[PDB]
Amino acid sequence: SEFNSECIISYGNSPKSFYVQMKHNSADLDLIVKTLQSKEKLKKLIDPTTNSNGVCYSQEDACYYRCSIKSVLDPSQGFEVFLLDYGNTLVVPEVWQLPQEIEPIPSLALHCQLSKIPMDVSDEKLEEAFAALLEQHFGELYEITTQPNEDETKPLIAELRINYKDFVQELVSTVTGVQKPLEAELHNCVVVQFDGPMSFYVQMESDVPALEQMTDKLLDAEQDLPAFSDLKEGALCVAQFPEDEVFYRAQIRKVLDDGKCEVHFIDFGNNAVTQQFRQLPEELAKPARYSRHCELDASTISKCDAALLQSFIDTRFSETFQVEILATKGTGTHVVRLFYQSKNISEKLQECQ
Repeated sequence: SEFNSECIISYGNSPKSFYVQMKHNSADLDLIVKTLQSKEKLKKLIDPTTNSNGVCYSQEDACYYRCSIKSVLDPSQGFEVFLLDYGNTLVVPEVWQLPQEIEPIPSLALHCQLSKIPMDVSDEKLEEAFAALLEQHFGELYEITTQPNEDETKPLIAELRINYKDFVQELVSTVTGVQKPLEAELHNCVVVQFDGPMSFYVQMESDVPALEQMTDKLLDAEQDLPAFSDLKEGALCVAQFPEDEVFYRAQIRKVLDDGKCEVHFIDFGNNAVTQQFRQLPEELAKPARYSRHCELDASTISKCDAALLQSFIDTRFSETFQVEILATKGTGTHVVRLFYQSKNISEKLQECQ
């Protein structure tokens, strides 16, 4: 299963059936694609049958893809195939063999279905809204949590979250005209590390449970985690924090001389240097970070005295604030609007903050 993992929707008409690709596999897909641009060579499947997996060419996309025969048709027209790493379905005239490089990698497209779908809705409607929302986003990353399903012939049961909003909520909204509680645009959180309006960190109250769990699983499996050696730059792993003497998910920021490095705790959004390093299980590498990097929208940064701001936040370091997300930069940081007890920070500040 996947838990709060970052992904994208490769294919999908309705919320009752769609395909997702994990960012935590972007590495392998990158391989397939490239190691797939390798005409002269070829083959013909093992007496092509159902479930057989070979390759196929797309006139439309003008390229190859890892295939899978869904239906063997009259020779007049090839086969009905399922694109393994996308979820698409084409009718290719001819297949081939699976180059013994790629042959081991499993299909990278997860077949999902929203956990809750709006009762009493025509699919012409559902699919329209669905299609609308996917377009209403694109480029950005979704966050998914799955769980297998009873019927093995059905898609995985998934919960999608885009920009801290429940996908079905946005769905129901789009499907009914119905506008939406502006309160939905705000999200409770705490500022775990403030060092300027262009850069601070917060934890979403909605992620607190997940964070705790992660904190457990680590502690438990802590004792028996191998040592981390390849101290490259930006390499993930667990790493002990001095003042704490605990192991957290971290990323190497600056490799120092010694077996010492500066790491950034991606779950608590703070840095420190440590001697300890241990491998991070893939299981605990799927979930997105739990600390969120932020910067205020320009209008706010403008209307505010960098001075008071720092102070105010210091005084209430453990208090809950709320953030409205305006955009996510490429790096992964959010441009946000900050609020205190629902009043805009820039307003709260002017009148004895």
